Amino acid sequence: NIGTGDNVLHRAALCGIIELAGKRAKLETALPNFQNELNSILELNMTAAEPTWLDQFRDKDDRSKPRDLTKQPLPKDTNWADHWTAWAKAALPLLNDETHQAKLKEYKLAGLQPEKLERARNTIRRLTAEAVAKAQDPTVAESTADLTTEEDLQKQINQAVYSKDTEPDDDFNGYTAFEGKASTNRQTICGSAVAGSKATNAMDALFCVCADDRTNGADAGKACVAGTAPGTGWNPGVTATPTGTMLQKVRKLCNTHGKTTLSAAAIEGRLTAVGNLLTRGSATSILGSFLATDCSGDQGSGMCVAYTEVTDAKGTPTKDIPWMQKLDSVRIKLQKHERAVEKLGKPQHDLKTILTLAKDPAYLQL
Amino acid sequence: NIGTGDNVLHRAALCGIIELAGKRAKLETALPNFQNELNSILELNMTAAEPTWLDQFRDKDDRSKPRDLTKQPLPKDTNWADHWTAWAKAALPLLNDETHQAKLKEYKLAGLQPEKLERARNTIRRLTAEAVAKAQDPTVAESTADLTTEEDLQKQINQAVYSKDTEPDDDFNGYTAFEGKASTNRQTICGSAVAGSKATNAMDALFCVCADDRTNGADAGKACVAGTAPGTGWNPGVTATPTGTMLQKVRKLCNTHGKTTLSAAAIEGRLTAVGNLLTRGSATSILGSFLATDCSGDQGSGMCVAYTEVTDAKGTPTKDIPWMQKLDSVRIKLQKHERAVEKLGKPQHDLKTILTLAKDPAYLQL
Amino acid sequence: NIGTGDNVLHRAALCGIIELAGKRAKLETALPNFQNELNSILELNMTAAEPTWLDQFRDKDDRSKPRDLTKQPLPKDTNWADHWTAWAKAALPLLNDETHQAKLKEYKLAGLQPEKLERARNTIRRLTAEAVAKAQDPTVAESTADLTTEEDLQKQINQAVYSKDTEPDDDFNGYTAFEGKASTNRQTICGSAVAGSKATNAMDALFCVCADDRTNGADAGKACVAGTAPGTGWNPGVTATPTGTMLQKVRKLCNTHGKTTLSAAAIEGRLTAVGNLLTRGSATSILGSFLATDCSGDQGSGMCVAYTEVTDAKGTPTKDIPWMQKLDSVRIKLQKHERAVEKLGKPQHDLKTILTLAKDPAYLQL
Ligand SMILES: *[C@@H]1O[C@H](CO)[C@@H](O[C@@H]2O[C@H](CO)[C@@H](O[C@@H]3O[C@H](CO[C@H]4O[C@H](CO)[C@@H](O)[C@H](O)[C@@H]4O)[C@@H](O)[C@H](O[C@H]4O[C@H](CO)[C@@H](O)[C@H](O)[C@@H]4O[C@H]4O[C@H](CO)[C@@H](O)[C@H](O)[C@@H]4O)[C@@H]3O)[C@H](O)[C@H]2NC(C)=O)[C@H](O)[C@H]1NC(C)=O
Ligand SMILES: *[C@@H]1O[C@H](CO)[C@@H](O)[C@H](O[C@@H]2O[C@H](CO)[C@@H](O[C@@H]3O[C@H](CO[C@H]4O[C@H](CO)[C@@H](O)[C@H](O)[C@@H]4O)[C@@H](O)[C@H](O[C@H]4O[C@H](CO)[C@@H](O)[C@H](O)[C@@H]4O)[C@@H]3O)[C@H](O)[C@H]2NC(C)=O)[C@H]1NC(C)=O
Ligand SMILES: *[C@@H]1O[C@H](CO)[C@@H](O)[C@H](O[C@@H]2O[C@H](CO)[C@@H](O[C@@H]3O[C@H](CO)[C@@H](O)[C@H](O)[C@@H]3O)[C@H](O)[C@H]2NC(C)=O)[C@H]1NC(C)=O
Ligand SMILES: *[C@H]1O[C@H](CO)[C@@H](O)[C@H](O)[C@H]1O
Ligand SMILES: *[C@H]1O[C@H](CO)[C@@H](O)[C@H](O)[C@H]1O
Ligand SMILES: *[C@H]1O[C@H](CO)[C@@H](O)[C@H](O)[C@H]1O
Repeated sequence: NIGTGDNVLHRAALCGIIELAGKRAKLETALPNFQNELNSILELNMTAAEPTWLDQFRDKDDRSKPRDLTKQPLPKDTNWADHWTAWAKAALPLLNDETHQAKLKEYKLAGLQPEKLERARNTIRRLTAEAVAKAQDPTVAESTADLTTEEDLQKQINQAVYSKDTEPDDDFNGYTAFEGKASTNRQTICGSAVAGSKATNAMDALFCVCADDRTNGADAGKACVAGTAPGTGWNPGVTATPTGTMLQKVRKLCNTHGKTTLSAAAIEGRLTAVGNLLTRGSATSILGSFLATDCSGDQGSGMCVAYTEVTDAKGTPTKDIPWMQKLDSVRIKLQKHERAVEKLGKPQHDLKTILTLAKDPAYLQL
Repeated sequence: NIGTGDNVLHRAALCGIIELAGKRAKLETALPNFQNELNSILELNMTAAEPTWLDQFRDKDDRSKPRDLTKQPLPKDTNWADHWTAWAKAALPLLNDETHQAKLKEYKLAGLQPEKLERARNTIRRLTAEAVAKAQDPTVAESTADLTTEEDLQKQINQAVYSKDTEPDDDFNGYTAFEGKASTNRQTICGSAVAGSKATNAMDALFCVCADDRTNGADAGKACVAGTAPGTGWNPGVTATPTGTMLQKVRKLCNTHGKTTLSAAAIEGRLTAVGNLLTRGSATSILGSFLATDCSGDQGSGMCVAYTEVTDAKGTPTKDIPWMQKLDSVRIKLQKHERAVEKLGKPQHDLKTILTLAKDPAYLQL
Repeated sequence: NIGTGDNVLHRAALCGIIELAGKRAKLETALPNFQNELNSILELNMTAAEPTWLDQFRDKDDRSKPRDLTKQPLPKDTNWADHWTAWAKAALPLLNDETHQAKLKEYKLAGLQPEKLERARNTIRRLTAEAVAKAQDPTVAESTADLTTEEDLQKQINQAVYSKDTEPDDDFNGYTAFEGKASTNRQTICGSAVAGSKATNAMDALFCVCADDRTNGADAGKACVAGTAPGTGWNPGVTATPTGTMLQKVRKLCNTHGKTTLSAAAIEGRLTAVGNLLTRGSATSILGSFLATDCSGDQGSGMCVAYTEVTDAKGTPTKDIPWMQKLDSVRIKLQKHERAVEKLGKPQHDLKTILTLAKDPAYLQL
């Protein structure tokens, strides 16, 4: 008969899921950003150009004024179109003369014989082209699209665990177990060899596997604990829906006091842990200790939860069990993100080196 | 005594191996090539060279004829020997005096200004020399030798699981369990505290751990299931070698319905799960619930499989249990395949940007 | 009642730690070589410098001697104090004329006409300027600072397992169990529901969980094994501290005969396996089978170990159980080291191409 500690293995696997919820999942990565460097290189290119070129960006009416594209349109073969928005962004601070003087000495390029400036201007244009050729590689924006945020991943984890965007408090305010569809008795709520459960998320599955009730409190109700039962007082025959005080007495079995560095292989190992413990039967798969008939909490029956999406003839948990599929989505986004962050580090290092050399007057006069 | 659900741990470990078999293991890595981009750069260098240099790769007779090295030997005062094959290969279309002009304009290099051509040629030159340097990296071919195919890996996995190159069908057609060595009774087949099993692959080990028979169907035969026993009807004392019908009744407990991305970490975890469940003794190591004397399937004996290659005094499974060593070989070959990928595509991104710059007419004119 | 094999799950998780100890944990990742490439480009740049420049790094008394800065202070009208230490590292070998002539030959610079030498020198100084700027990326300096060694992590793992820098021999010489604080009986040594154990490391936690004593050898003392009990002969009511012979009879249950590839994900998984197996109560957390009151080894009580640092209301094992926090440091170091190796890949490959380019005479003369 199912007694004390007989569900420690299933509790450990499920708690590996519950501990990821809340704000406890951390991305802990460096968003690669080379836009400031690029915008500065482009400013250096415009700062070092000939005034004739910058005068193409002034307004014919007023000097320190953006060229009104409606007033002075662009030529035909000019190809200046579409590059104007990037150029004007670099030219807008330099339309003022005082700033242009300031940027000249900031970039350490003011006060040189024309030949020296000619030499520096040529390399900077070449350098600026190399920086643009990398920043505009179609691999970028591809990787940038595959970037996620810590908050988007946290919301998905809390949806897979609680079906909410945030982890409920210790009273589970704004939370109702089993979507409010618990009905008759624990076997109807938690499932059987012929029927699925009413638990759609991870937390309610954990309650089906670990909660004690008024009947098993001295035997099967200690399957996830050691010396003292959870003491939920759950009486599903009378009141089916567990109250928040009961849910918290089961969640406290899981580590809700730490943090986890979000890795894709970390999610994979936790989902694999849960999925491999499902025992595949003719009509359902069972997670937890099961002896006979159903998941009623009876010490001769089972302390478990049942799913109809996975059987000994079909089903992959991370694809067909909804809450597991949601967490597998988080793993997939973590993968795309980790590959994107890595791929965007190469142009970031290149553009930093371009900017560093462009501000070395010695390297420019070689 | 051994009862329902007592081998869920071992079933999860062994099914983590089984699900890797068939064609379910995917090598989703991208085999890199940059030969496309490199060859185009080399053509550009020759398309931009002096016609005296293109005339070097022609026969002294017909202009469209290539130079016969036997007819015209190479100048021994020059290094023109080693690089002659790559030069001609790129030049071979350019020997045609019409393809040259087409390519000359196709690379935005046909035009005017013999001075501005020489400018372009000089930059194409440097870009080419840097491109061949970025890809020259000696340690190649041996790195391409440390490359495998998804098919070769899957054949090794199936050899670890089934001793075959392909997974048997749902009738185990063409499959003989235990290498056709089963005899006497279940303990002789599956081992004991003093002797090993006849099972040399993973599937047959899972059968020893999880099969019910004609005696334990109401007790220990339910060790890996929840509701109903597998139902093999195995009777080794009458017929030792089980049928495919019986074998499939156990394999249906594992997930044969999905896929698994092949990573060396994925193989390592699954091998450690099985390896650390081996209970090390003086003469054998036992996988599965063991109580008394042998792995006979009796509820007072054991539902297990025994190995003599690792004990409490010797042996590491990933090197001394043949089927685990074969699966570890997939892990070693995959960590080499991964390591060679990075060291064969690092030029790929650098070569691609060089082509964009070499095809930019402005970049040629600095 | 606690019987044969009831602690296999706990043995496998704790043996996942013990097997990391000794010199079995391996840092198989390639060790970066970034500074060595940079140091080589610096030495090449010095060989190519004018003899007047190299003469600035010798004192006036014996050319073979390095210039003493106190004897010949650097010109306060130069930035030479900013580059002297690196400059001197490159000059010192070349101070000897043979070593200089040999380097000029190795780098294909010896026997060069003045114009060709100056042309090559200028290109080498441009490549050298690019290599230095690349090393100035803060991510490069951070990555080299985040690189670990295998020996450092091996000492840390052994400190988590044995509280020692080296794994004790098969008689545990120099090792005293429970830091010499065992007393009274097994329940005070291994803990209870109200009190923590005297086990500060992982090896003594494995002993509490798996050691038979002179009273449970036929029942609970087989919780970690199959047929034959460990046979320690432990009698904590007479002599509390177990002898090294007893400790080894438990350690022989783990695989100490192989190796483990070190990785942050591999350490995280092994820690999680132990951390979530801890059954969290109001006053202690228990690892192992538990039925009644304490971890006394009695079949009606428990084969377990107790911690007071984690409860159902507080604590994360990897931060609050000291030996687990030690092992978690290894993971964090492996995290930064793995990111550092990845970030140093492209710049080290980029410096390598600079070295081969600076050793191609054709490229230097373009
Ligand atoms: C690869 O190898 C090359 C050599 O092949 C090597 O190049 C060397 O680069 C360094 C700089 O990194 C050069 O150092 C310069 O040296 C000159 C000359 O100093 C001598 O001559 C002066 C008189 O002209 C004497 O007074 C003096 O005693 C020395 O004998 C210095 O003049 C340079 O310093 C000036 O500029 C610095 C900034 O760049 C200032 O910090 C410094 O205060 C000096 O300022 C002077 O000029 C200012 C105007 O700009 C003026 O305002 C000040 O009042 C002041 O007068 C500088 O130290 C060295 O010459 C190069 N070696 C050569 C060409 O042979 C590379 O370093 C090497 N690569 C790497 C990475 O190691
Ligand atoms: C890309 O195209 C451009 C051409 O526009 C080039 O960059 C390159 O083609 C060729 O690259 C090779 C590799 O360096 C160059 O070879 C060198 O040619 C030198 C001159 O050739 C000889 O010409 C006549 C015929 O014999 C002779 O009278 C001359 O005296 C002269 O020797 C040649 O001197 C040199 O040989 C040297 O080889 C080693 C170099 O250190 C030493 O053993 C020794 O110094 C020896 O002298 C070498 O063979 C070639 O010039 C160049 N083509 C042109 C037109 O410049 C293309 N690159 C790629 C890979 O696509
Ligand atoms: C950086 O600044 C320098 C100028 O000092 C240039 O390298 C470049 O400014 C302009 O670059 C564009 C091309 O990107 C040139 O436009 C060309 O105009 C031609 C007609 O006159 C047309 O036929 C071509 O197709 C181009 O569109 C423009 O001349 C040039 N400005 C000059 C030379 O003053 C800047 N580059 C970047 C990356 O911002
Ligand atoms: C679960 O199975 C037990 C034993 O057959 C039964 O008593 C319960 O009623 C059932 O829910
Ligand atoms: C396994 O051990 C049990 C108990 O001793 C015995 O009854 C069986 O015959 C044996 O195979
Ligand atoms: C552990 O619990 C059992 C059963 O109550 C008791 O007999 C032992 O004395 C205790 O250590």
